[PDB]
Amino acid sequence: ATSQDIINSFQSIRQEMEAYTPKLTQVLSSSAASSTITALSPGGALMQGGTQQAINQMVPNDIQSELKHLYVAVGELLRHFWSCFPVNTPFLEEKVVKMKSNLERFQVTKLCPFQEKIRRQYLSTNLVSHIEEMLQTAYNKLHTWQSRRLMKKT
Amino acid sequence: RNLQEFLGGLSPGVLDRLYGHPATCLAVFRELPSLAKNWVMRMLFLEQPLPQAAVALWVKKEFSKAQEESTGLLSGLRIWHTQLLPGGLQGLILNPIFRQNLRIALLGGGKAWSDDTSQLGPDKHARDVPSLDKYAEERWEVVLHFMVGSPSAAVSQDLAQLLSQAGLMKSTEPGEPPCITSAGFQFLLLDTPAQLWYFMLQYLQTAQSRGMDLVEILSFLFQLSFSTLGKDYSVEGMSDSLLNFLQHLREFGLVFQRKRKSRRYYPTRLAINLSSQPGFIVVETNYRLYAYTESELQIALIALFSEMLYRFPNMVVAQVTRESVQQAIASGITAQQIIHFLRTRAHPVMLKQTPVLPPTITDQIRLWELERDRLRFTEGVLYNQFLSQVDFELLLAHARELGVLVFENSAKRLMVVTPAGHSDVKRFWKRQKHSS
Repeated sequence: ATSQDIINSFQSIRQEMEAYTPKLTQVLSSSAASSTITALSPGGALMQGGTQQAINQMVPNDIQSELKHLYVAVGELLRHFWSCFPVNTPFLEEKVVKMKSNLERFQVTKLCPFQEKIRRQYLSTNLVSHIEEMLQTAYNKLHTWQSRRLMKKT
Repeated sequence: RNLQEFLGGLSPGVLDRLYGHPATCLAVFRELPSLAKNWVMRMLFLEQPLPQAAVALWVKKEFSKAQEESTGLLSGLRIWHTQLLPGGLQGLILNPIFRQNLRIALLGGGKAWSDDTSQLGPDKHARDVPSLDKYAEERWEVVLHFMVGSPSAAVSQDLAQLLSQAGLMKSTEPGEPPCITSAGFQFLLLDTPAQLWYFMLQYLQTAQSRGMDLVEILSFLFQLSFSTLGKDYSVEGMSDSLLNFLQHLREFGLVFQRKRKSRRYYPTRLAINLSSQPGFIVVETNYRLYAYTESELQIALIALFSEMLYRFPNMVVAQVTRESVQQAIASGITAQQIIHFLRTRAHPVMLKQTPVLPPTITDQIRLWELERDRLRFTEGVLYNQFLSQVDFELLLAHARELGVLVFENSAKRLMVVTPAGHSDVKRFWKRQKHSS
């Protein structure tokens, strides 16, 4: 991969480990052990105890029903979009544009008020993140397909 | 009794002195439960105490009973001591001496347990592992035959006195040989490591009479427990008393030595097994035992609870009958001991089955055991002369308070008490009427 630096490192480590002696004190230290125990203690980095502690009671079911309705709407619209894809006929070219316009209108009509409501109630859950990712993926796929269609005409 | 029970009753100073030897610490750690070992390993490299709640959060709530038992056992063994954490909290930290010795045993450091072995070169009269095993087996067979009372086996006077002090055999009159009691039969039926451990515990208990250091003896025994088989060790570096104790071990077969003044001693397999073979008994569903043994000791042990049928030069065919089991029980051997002995000596072929022994045979033996204890007899005095319930209730309450009551029946106003408390009950009854 790289230059002879890899061989130089191999020779260096071979020479270093040629004269090797076991060690006892240098293996572990009290501070390192305490830090590892704290990390492995409940609520630590590797033992994060939150894991949506009260997700069943957070974001009350009134919002949850609206979130489920938005999920169903997004799923249906994206199902129509992916059924249209791939575009093999000129008729489907305008249908995908209409689907994109409908997706944008739905986003502006619902997600923005939904985001405002979440900000007002200050919910830490990233519920909008999944919908935003799905919409961004659909938009990127449509843009890539349009670019390829333009490239094919060049 | 086991090692933990013996160590529980020792003073903190003795326990601390025991922890000064790395071999003792390893044995104590291995004697710990599975959960305790993980806690010891986690706290091995900690220079600061930990909160009690933090330790308690390691184990789940469902298994909190095991956590409590392990914590109590560790506190009793004084492996760790509670530290007054600043702010009113309680910190848990292992004993510094015990932790240091455990790290030395595991990681390394310090001087070796034995002084040296190559200073004197190879042994001129060194033996092999099979020879050492044969010597240990011969010594153990001689000891057990002397317990039986066979004239072919003769041991030292102090060894015979030790058995008398242990209660296995009683000497009714001086000069006459002692007779083995029921406790002797129970000891014989025990497993060889269990017998060795019980004998060592009795020796430790009686060592106070000789004024020998318990800590030194325990450390030497634990060092012998982890000693490699077939490797000699230096006699030098030990006190005069311990060597004498070692000489007693020479009589027990645990340690083999050519001469008393010799500087080399070879620990044997029995000494290694003290810290903790294939079995030679085949059990059949038709109440028949096939034993692959030739020594008279095993034949006698089997004939204690069974009827012998055939003795081929390398085989013993016996039948387990109701009469033989009843006779063995009358001799003082319980069915559980017989089952444990059969399981320990069970042939490796029988180990293939999911149960070591067939359930039917064990159930039949247990039922035969309950035959003797089917009838309950209680000598005593029966009171049935109660005119009124109130008078009966007061006397019954007084008898219960005295703890001499055997049986009570308020429906018929009849009671039965021990003869010893009969005088007290009569005195109480007389006083109640006279003072009325």
